[PDB]
Amino acid sequence: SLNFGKALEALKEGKKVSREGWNGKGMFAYYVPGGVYKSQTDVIKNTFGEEVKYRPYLALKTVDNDIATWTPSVSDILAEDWNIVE
Amino acid sequence: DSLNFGKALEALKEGKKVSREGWNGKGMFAYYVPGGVYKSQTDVIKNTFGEEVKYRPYLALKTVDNDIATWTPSVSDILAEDWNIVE
Amino acid sequence: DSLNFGKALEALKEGKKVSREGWNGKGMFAYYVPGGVYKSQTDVIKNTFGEEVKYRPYLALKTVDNDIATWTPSVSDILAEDWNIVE
Amino acid sequence: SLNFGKALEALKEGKKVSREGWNGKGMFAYYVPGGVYKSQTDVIKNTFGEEVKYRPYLALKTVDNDIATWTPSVSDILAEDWNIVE
Ligand SMILES: Nc1ncnc2c1ncn2[C@@H]1O[C@H](COP(=O)(O)OP(=O)(O)OC[C@H]2O[C@@H](n3cnc(C[C@H](N)C(=O)O)c3)[C@H](O)[C@@H]2O)[C@@H](O)[C@H]1O
Ligand SMILES: Nc1ncnc2c1ncn2[C@@H]1O[C@H](COP(=O)(O)OP(=O)(O)OC[C@H]2O[C@@H](n3cnc(C[C@H](N)C(=O)O)c3)[C@H](O)[C@@H]2O)[C@@H](O)[C@H]1O
Repeated sequence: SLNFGKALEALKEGKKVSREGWNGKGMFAYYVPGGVYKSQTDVIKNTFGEEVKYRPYLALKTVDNDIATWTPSVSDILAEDWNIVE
Repeated sequence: DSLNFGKALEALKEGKKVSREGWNGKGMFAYYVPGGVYKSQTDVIKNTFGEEVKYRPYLALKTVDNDIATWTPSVSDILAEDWNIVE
Repeated sequence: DSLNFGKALEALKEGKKVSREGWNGKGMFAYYVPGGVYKSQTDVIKNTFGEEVKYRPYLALKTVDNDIATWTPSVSDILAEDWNIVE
Repeated sequence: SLNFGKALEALKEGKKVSREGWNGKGMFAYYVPGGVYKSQTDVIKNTFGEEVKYRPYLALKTVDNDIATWTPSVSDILAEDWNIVE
């Protein structure tokens, strides 16, 4: 059972992680890289320019089996019950 | 326009851009992105997610660096009353 | 009561307890804590914060473990429409 | 300039940390331990019991010089521009 620092390194290397203390079961978080995509309308082209850079982010597979954008809570940050998920 | 977050949230859900006077970075705004469903790209993805992936709606921020971050309001964001709609 | 977060937020600011049907833990609720000002406890604290410390209002969660966590809504919390006032 | 994992260890040891990439200047975050306090009214005594345990948390000294409860953003989590603050 790892602290968040080790779970973070795991995330950045492409692994999945979860916490034993989470109330929902079978969930995991994972890293998604950033990228660039093309502005497709002049309305979007005006707001964001011709091509748009987006930052990397983290995602969570929820108990509903859909994907949420995810930010650890302070309890998640401070916990030492993280595990890498196969 | 000095809106509270409830009114900024209604604006977000209606597809408008919002920002706060009290943010330290300037020229930023947040906006809503709908959820959806994409087919799994690789067999390694299929082994974890199945054939399809449903993703929830989320919020995005156009940052001072003019790139796009995923965004969740801070507590100070949530409690503030200096929100405005951005054109 | 199937409130959106704007209505749950109004309730929080009025001093009520709120929770979500869609939370995984049960029997939890969030509530508002006002800001304030406390004198600095030690000289080491005074060297960093001065004589007084002003702290902002914040939100708290009574967890399944029945202890109190500081709390910030998730994006799913913010976008949900299954909020209720708790007695 | 550290990643968040090292900034987290610093926090847990009682140090102050900040990020070079923060828009506001002169800010820092720090760790606050948990504790117990007594329920003072029967209204509170009924809701939370006779004595209340509260978890540790993180705080931020903001540009307004007041203290906010603080959760790192995903950009904070993923950044590698953390520094310990004297
Ligand atoms: N549908 C969804 N969309 C977006 N994110 C979702 C999600 N479902 C789960 N997550 C995220 O996955 C992690 C653990 O999931 P889980 O513990 O099952 O969450 P829950 O029971 O529904 O929490 C009820 C309230 O307490 C917050 N919270 C603060 N720390 C915790 C962990 C643990 N309980 C503890 O106390 O240490 C919870 C939480 O955000 C919510 O407002 C956590 O990052 C959580 O945000
Ligand atoms: N009064 C206050 N109450 C409570 N927490 C406060 C606070 N003031 C600052 N903080 C916290 O201190 C950290 C850095 O402070 P700062 O960067 O100056 O925040 P800002 O410019 O006002 O952000 C405008 C929007 O973008 C979010 N955001 C996401 N990552 C970042 C960092 C950096 N910009 C990046 O993009 O990597 C910002 C941010 O939450 C807000 O919704 C950050 O954890 C932030 O939440």
